[PDB]
Amino acid sequence: SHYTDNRYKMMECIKDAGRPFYPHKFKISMSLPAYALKYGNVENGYIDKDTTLSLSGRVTSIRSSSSKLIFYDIFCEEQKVQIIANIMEHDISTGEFSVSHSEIRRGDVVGFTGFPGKSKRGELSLFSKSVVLLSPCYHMLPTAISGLKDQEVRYRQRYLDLMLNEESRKVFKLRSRAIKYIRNYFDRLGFLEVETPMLNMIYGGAAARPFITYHNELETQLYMRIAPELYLKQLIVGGLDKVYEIGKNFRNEGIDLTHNPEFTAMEFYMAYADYYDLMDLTEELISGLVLEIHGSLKIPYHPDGPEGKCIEIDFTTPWKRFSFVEEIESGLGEKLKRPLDSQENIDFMVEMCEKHEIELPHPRTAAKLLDKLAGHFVETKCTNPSFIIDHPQTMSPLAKWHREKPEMTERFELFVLGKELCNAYTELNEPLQQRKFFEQQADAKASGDVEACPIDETFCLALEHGLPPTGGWGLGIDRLIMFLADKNNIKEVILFPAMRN
Amino acid sequence: SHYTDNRYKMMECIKDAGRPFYPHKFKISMSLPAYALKYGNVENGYIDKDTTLSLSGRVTSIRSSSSKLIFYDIFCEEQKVQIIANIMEHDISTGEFSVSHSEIRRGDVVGFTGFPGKSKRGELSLFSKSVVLLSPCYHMLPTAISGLKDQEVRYRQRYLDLMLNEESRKVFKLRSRAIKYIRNYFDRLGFLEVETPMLNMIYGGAAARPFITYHNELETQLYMRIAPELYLKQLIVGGLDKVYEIGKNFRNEGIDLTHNPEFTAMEFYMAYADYYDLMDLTEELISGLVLEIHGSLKIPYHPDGPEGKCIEIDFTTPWKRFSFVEEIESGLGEKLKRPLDSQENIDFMVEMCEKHEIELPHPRTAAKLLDKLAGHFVETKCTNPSFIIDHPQTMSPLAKWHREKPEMTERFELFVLGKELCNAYTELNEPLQQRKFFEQQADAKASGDVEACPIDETFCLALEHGLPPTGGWGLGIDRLIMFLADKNNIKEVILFPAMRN
Ligand SMILES: Nc1nc2c(c(C(F)(F)F)n1)C(=O)N(C[C@@H]1CCC[C@H](C(F)(F)F)C1)C2
Ligand SMILES: Nc1nc2c(c(C(F)(F)F)n1)C(=O)N(C[C@@H]1CCC[C@H](C(F)(F)F)C1)C2
Ligand SMILES: N[C@@H](CCCC[NH3+])C(=O)O
Ligand SMILES: N[C@@H](CCCC[NH3+])C(=O)O
Repeated sequence: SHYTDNRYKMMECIKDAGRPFYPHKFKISMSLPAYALKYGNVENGYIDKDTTLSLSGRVTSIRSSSSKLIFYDIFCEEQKVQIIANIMEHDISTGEFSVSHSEIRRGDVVGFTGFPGKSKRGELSLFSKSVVLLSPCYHMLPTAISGLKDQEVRYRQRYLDLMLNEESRKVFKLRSRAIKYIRNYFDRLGFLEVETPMLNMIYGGAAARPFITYHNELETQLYMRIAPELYLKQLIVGGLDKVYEIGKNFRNEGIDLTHNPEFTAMEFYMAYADYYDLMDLTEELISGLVLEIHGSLKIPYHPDGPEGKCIEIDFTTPWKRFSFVEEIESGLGEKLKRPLDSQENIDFMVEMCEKHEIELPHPRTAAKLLDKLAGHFVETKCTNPSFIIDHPQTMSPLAKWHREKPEMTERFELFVLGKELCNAYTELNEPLQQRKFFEQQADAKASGDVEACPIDETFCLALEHGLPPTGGWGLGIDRLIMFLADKNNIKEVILFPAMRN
Repeated sequence: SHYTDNRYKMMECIKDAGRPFYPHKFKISMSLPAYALKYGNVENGYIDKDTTLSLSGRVTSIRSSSSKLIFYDIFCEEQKVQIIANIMEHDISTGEFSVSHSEIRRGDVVGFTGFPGKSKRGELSLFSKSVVLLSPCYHMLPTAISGLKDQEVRYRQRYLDLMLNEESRKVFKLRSRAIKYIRNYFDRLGFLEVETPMLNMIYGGAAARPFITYHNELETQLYMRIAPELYLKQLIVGGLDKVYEIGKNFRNEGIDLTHNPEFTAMEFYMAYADYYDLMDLTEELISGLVLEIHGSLKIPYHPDGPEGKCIEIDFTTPWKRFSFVEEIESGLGEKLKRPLDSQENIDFMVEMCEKHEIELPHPRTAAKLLDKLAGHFVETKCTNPSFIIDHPQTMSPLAKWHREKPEMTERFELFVLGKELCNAYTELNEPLQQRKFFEQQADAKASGDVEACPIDETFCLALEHGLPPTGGWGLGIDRLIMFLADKNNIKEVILFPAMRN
């Protein structure tokens, strides 16, 4: 583009001519919001020539009325302000009027000095005496996001989106608000925030494939964490009683509308809680947050974008419970075979997958067959926030056995609109079984399950030091933001999401 | 150890005998702190047989004073409570007294039921009627950390440290407190907290060697971030005006008393600030925090451990400023040669390193020679919090040129006791020079500097959209905690630090 070359040329001319070239410091008198608060209610035509103010922003508009009168719009911190540059007021010590204003283009970051007030037409304005070019824009911008080559530019160059699109800026403000709310909830319960390692010698705590890396000086290979769970439980052994962590997990898997290779998770571990206690807590925390944000527990969601259909999601507590196996058996019209991890049941589940046209997993472990069936028959029933509960042990290697139900565990997942938000259980604290389930997992891994985790002997050793009865819990913050902010694409709620190259 | 085998054997016997085996849920009447608050001031010998309470904790002591009377200490949430188990009071429906208490060992997590009050000797106590084994400890514990095989166990098995050492628990409480204080500081200034990616296609923003990894589905190699700087500055282009991030950096380098391959950094970017503004902010923030924690700006530090010498560090503002080159030239007793990146000056600086017995760097870039000299002559003068300022451009590729001093930049580092805490500058916002400095860096990388960063074209493109005059800043949280908590080893302030294997 000729535009970019010419701008570099202009800037060189400016520098060689000793005119202001990327000034180090511009001292604003106040923010534009603070300016609008102070002068926004004056009478039309008001002007205070006894007050000289410095304002700065990005130029969004340039209109000349004549050779002697120029109108700018500047924008900063969510506030627009009009600048009215009259040659009569121009401070000649900063250069000839025409020269000073010839250096300014739309998109430029500029400073102005002058007198506060309002135009006769009633527009909040600064009656300028000078202009300074602080940081030029070397590209022709559109006036809105619809003027971009394509809408993927919004993600590859988020600065453009944030520049031009208020709706985008609002998502990240809301993200901050929601996380404050969540921290505060747990802070008031006497929780302690902790940081456990993102570099792991052994990955674990989730069904996910890891990123791999290497620490050269210590000549050891490492994994990025898929979850902090195995570390956090050790803190409960250590007696910290109530801990939470909020931070990135890394999952080496495909991207789509609800997946990004890194995302923000929260986990908490609470000693002496069980999964029943955690369901109540989840309801209180999430319903509270929804209410804080929306003023109501019934909120809009647009699955197919903002001009498509609108459904209502009802966060009124208590939420529906679906029992994992029973709901699968309702869909099937007959019972799964027992034991659930028997060859008999693996075969049966394969048969049922073919019959109901469900894509089979690989490998064909009982765990992954159960997961496919739950995805078809149960997750699809979860429009309003719903708990799927009482997952089989065979797919729940870190969850404590159900106190009433054989083969099951004290686990729940929270689904909203068929997407998983939370995953929680009464924590397994018996090390003999834990070692056994880790072995079954390593066996699955060797059989080609890329989401099965290796044995962690250090974790087993920690359990041998006595983990109190404990309840644990994780939440995908980003998917939560998708619901609160009404977005159907993860890329909307992460500043710099991953993209195909 | 026979002990571990026998405990597994006991637990099997318990299960086969139908006795309580890892109960799922134990409902406490109140916390131990709450128990101490309620019954701590009763008269000696008080007992309320009309109130039955459930308490739980980890057993820290077992004294059988006779065949009929056992004294336990349990500990939980920073509170010890004595249990007095009299055969006279035992609920026989839970088993024979001797049988019930034979299942309990030091280190066990246990529940007790009984009557609140105080012993005749005046010890806060529960007069128990039952005991439940909730989670046994299968290993013989010491009573304090000095009873561990070696003191590195504290780090390889942090649960033991946290179990046994109050001072350890205090560090991580203080860590949480300090980060709350810091977030609050910036929150009240109208900052927005953000998350930028830890998986990067191009690493940048610091002198550090990166971890390397690979995203299989997108068939692309990735770096873990060494700093969020290049992303964060794009948010200022986008107009967010004030942003901070608190989160892990990853640096693939050797470990020692002040280095860990991952650590917690905070960066913030404030539009319209310069490095002068940032020095004032740093003083206010850190002096405030010190005062909050210590009740004074003068605090103790033990560089050689708790039985060694003690220095006093004085955080009284304003802090000393040392000009980088001038202080080096004072130490040398002559001037560096100009330009600073000339072959003449490289040679000179090599000569001076040999003369003053300073370990040479590899490769021998001007930047790294300057660093070694600053390490010898300037960093060593920084006992009390001190700013080193006005670093050469050649070692400061993202810092804006000094407005007065040729070849220098508007940068500072904050040092306390010769260790770096902060690094900050008036941000370079001129894309022509930025591209040039990135080229010099890539050239250094190709010459074998593993801490030099490649060119980031996407960042250059962002600068071409106009970065406002901006001030940026980073802080090593963990090193700060070392000073606040008086620890001379990074491993003290990170829950699960890296270890040689
Ligand atoms: N690759 C990937 N994987 C997951 C998620 C994401 C993303 F970007 F959408 F945020 N990307 C997510 O939100 N997930 C829900 C899980 C539901 C249960 C709790 C966990 C937890 F604990 F990690 F937060 C997340 C998976
Ligand atoms: N490998 C490594 N490197 C650094 C640090 C650490 C550790 F473990 F101590 F935390 N380990 C640290 O604290 N560093 C100070 C820097 C001082 C200036 C600001 C930066 C920043 F940006 F990361 F905050 C940290 C380096
Ligand atoms: N680690 C789980 C969340 C916590 C489960 C309960 N301990 C996950 O990533 O899904
Ligand atoms: N990225 C720097 C901190 C910020 C420097 C100022 N932009 C570091 O890691 O030391």
